[PDB]
Amino acid sequence: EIPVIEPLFTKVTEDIPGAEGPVFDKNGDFYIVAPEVEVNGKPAGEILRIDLKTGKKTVICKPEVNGYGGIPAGCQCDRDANQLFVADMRLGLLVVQTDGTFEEIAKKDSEGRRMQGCNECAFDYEGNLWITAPAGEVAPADYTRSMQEKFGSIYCFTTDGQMIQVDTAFQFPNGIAVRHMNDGRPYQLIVAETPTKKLWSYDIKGPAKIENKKVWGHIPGTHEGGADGMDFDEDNNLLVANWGSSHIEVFGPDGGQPKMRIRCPFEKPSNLHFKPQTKTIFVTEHENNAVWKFEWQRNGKKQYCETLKFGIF
Ligand SMILES: [Ca+2]
Ligand SMILES: [Ca+2]
Repeated sequence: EIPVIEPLFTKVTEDIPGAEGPVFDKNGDFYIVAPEVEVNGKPAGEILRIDLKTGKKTVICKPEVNGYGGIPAGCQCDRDANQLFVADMRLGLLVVQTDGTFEEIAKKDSEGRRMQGCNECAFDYEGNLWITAPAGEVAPADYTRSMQEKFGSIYCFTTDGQMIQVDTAFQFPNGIAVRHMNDGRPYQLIVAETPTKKLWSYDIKGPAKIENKKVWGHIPGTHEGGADGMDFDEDNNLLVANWGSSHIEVFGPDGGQPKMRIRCPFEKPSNLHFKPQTKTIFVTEHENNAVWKFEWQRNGKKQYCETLKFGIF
């Protein structure tokens, strides 16, 4: 039987519709996105900064392009500039400044196709951004999602600014993570396909170059939902939020079946993020639409924004 641990969870903040994309910037500030905020039945998603002391929220950005509101769902902090890359289910990929100003990255990919709505993104150490796109075409196109049909795609936004679709035909690709070698070279891309209860992997051969698609891991449960967000700890164990299972699964470097499970005091864990240089993990969940934190067994794997461009070692 898979061992299960029940760490102490401390509530940080609440009342954040669809609480997602937890992220820390280069200054140590904490942000979260609220993709499910609606005004008059239309999308009006928000990007928020949270004060870790009081738990008070501040809306820094409410993305909108030509009257079309966004559904921000995933975040990554850049390294060479303190700015956030945000995956939006309606607007695609956005780059957001801490002052609240934002820019739409692309309306079409490298092959001239309309961009699809995105949900999550992950930087590899070379600066390439891997993105999951479970939604259909971005606004003004009618909103649709690949929960039932297989039209979700995977993109790679390269360092030289190219938006390349690297694969498609996924039934709601969601969480994504990059496994790196000890020397820092990116070598494995892990992608969650939510409803199918599978984690897929690819070997990374270079920027926007992936091959050897394989079923990497299996998510437990027959409940509606599945793997949502994920991140690696310093030993390369992959922690995966299993939405609807009340647990966060822990996979070893080689995948397969979970080697441990973390029971949460809520049914819908969605995403998570480690606070830099600590064992503290912040988790967002959709039962109470809140953010919690708990202590893991070790520090998290450094995010791209924590690495040095001009380092020696
Ligand atoms: Ca997600
Ligand atoms: Ca994360």
